[PDB]
Amino acid sequence: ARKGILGTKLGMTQVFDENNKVVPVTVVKAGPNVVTRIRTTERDGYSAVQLAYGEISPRKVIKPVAGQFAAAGVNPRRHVAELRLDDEAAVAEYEVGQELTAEIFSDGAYVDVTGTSKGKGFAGTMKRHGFRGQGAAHGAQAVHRRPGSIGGCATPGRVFKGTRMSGRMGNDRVTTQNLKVHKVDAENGVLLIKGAIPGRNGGLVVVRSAIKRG
Amino acid sequence: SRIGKQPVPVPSGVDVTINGQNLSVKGPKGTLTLDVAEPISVSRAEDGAIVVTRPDDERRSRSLHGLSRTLIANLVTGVTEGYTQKMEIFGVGYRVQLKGQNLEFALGYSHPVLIEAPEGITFAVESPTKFSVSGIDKQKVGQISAVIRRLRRPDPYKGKGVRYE
Amino acid sequence: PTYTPKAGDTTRSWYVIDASDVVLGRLASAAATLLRGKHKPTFTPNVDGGDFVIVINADKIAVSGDKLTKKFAYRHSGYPGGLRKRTIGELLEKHPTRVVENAIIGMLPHNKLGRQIQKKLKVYAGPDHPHAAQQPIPFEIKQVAQ
Amino acid sequence: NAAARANDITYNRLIQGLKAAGVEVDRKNLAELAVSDPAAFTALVDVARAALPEDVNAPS
RNA sequence: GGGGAUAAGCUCCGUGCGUCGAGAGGGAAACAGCCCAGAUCGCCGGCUAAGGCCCCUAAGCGUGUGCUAAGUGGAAAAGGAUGUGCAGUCGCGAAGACAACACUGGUCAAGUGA
RNA sequence: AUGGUUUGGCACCUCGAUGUCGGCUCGUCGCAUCCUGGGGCUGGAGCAGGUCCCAAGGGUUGGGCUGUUCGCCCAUUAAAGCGGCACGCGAGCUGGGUUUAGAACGUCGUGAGACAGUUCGGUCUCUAUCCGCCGCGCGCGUCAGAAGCUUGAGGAAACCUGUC
RNA sequence: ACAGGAUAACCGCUGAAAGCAUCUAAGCGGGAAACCUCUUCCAAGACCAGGCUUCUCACCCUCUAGGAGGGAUAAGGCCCCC
Repeated sequence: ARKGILGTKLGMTQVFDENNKVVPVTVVKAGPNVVTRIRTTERDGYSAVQLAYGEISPRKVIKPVAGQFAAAGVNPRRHVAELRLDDEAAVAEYEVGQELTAEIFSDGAYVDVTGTSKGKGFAGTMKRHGFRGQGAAHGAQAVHRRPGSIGGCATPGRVFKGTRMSGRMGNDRVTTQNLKVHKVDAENGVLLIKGAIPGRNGGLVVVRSAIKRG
Repeated sequence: SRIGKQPVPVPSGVDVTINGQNLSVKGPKGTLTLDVAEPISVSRAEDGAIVVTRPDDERRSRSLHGLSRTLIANLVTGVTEGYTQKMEIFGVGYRVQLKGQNLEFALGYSHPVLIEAPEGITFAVESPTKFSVSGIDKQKVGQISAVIRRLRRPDPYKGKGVRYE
Repeated sequence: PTYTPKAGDTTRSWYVIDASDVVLGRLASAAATLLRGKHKPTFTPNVDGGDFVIVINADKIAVSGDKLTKKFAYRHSGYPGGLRKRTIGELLEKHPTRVVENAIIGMLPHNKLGRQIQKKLKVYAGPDHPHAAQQPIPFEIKQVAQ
Repeated sequence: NAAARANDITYNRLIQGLKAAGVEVDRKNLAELAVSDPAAFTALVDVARAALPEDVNAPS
């Protein structure tokens, strides 16, 4: 069904295809993932597979997480995540301890990458919501960037929950869809994905098969 | 009301099973199952028929009593020898044929048109211009006949398309 | 003076009501009366002296007229244009319990004591309940003829 | 009303029967009897039932 | 009753007419002017008025005979409409009625029309 | 017959203060739908329309003249919708118009002066207490104290279209 | 976006009341950028405060032994530091 893997965003570079066109590609370290736990309807109510990624020294894990990993039967890993499947026949091909690597994907496949967007801090409406600021001249007094009108004239006399104003921005989980995998470097376990994936370099990303184009 | 007071004859060669209001009938052409309305009871007449008895005389019962009778009549005449619907085309360049259990039409569109045959019906095509569909239920046969009629919009000018006999 | 319940006076009993072919208003009114404790001679509006009520066969409730496809259960999120409306039919086919829950809840006081009384009502769409350990007493909706 | 309905009788019919029977106990002591002495309330319900007419809906 | 467009929650007059003003209590969800009723104080007594008795909410998922399918009840007009109950007429009709197969003939089989 | 979107009428509302038009910024709602979507009849041959139903998810341009709303015009576009919310929005902005004090023209008055006639110029104050809204924490709760991974009742976002 | 469900105008099949007829009062179907799912995100303070697991899984003193209070701890967390 829908395959998936945990990886790390390494950076972005440039490649040329067989038509000599340029292809801006993001490098993803789709390293080895180990299945740690299997979610089943009969036990958890839903079907999903749990993957572990990253390497950490054994003295950095707390006792509960170390105990969970030992009960699973594998060495602890830095990151743990779940892949929600659709049914038991989908989860029948995963068993605890099985190692997932990058070559599950093929050249030309369409993938969905999920990551945490970059942080932008306390951002104003001009940046957060694309508001058009007021005039920078012609007598405008200290309103060059303020949003302007909020509500109107009494009536509800309130502000209509969901009003777009300034606040914290970024640092939210974001999924980019229908990204084409240009090349699967099996020996480095590296995926060359055409396009831009969310997050900073060295961040955790989840590469899943596309839900629309797959 | 008037039609329902006459019990419908039941052939001896076809089994009629009555379970309260749920009725199942096994004929030579197959089997069909019908449910009767709750204000009306039904009973297999011992002289080779069934009894359409209406105990109330209010608008609802007087309305559905004849309807139930004619539904029973249609069900028995469909389990005995079924139904057959005949179709044909008017015009030129239109060709109709049977591809196994599925119907393929070339009405003149740039793409081929396929018709899916549901259960209980079959397609008889003795000529490209004219063809037939047969089944044991009148409602299903009529619905499929209308669907097959619908592949062309009505033509009040040349009358090109399909029309009933 | 008039009798007033003390700390240890209140006692509760468990009633299970079958909702198969029952008018929703009638069942809801009976359940609200049972929950309120109006049927006990020691009733006091101050105290929650009601009884735990279990409702099974919630999906089998009876709705007269055409209210199945013309009565709406409204709810507003608060956002602009956040009004959502569902007829009793889809509400029953999706969340069978919620219809009876709303019907019963609408019939008891909207006070804080009503919120506390809501804690004593359990409804189930199936024909069986997990509260067999309490040995509920079957309850039949009867009318005292006058 | 709760105590009377526990004895299969409505409050209004019970009051009418009590008035017909001549018992002059007010509602305060009636409620006190219902809460504290159910047997006395049952006896009063019985005498009220006895005092009631045969057909309550008759034009009498 | 006048003025205004007999429109105004408009204005001006008449009334051994009322209420509020200067008036609490109950009802009309809230609600000076509508309905019941004029508070000397206390009571953990009773009977009632207007209004009500499925739950919120005190007291009737009251009894008997019918109507309503529209949630009418729980907003409104000209006008339109094979909804239905009751009653009253008339047309035609077992010499076979209507339908079905303008007016006429045959099968059929009680009601059929305004 | 609806509506209070137009001018009205009354004056119940505030003269121990309720900013008066346009524009900018930001909205939300109705459908009596401008395009896209689904159909009917065509006095519809096809194209394209005419007209009438269903449909409010999205979209609905940039300029010249005028303070303008309105309007006319220039290019386009799938289309350049109609309205409600103090004819939304000045403790958000502007002061071009109107609506003080200066001055002039025409007209009226003997005169001081005046003109829902015209023209030039002419201070837009405030450190957010409460509700409201956008974000972020502290405390407690979820019947021992913790830690990983999550199900989701419920809610929000998005929904356009052209040519070949 | 694709796909599915129920639908609006509409197109229908099967036929009564009303011996015929009638997309209709019983029924069964098709039918839209609208509706419910479907895509993305938030979400158990969802007081019905959820679920699957894993870890510690114990040591005193006091008033009076009914409960309470105090102390020291385990898993773990925070503060100080980079």
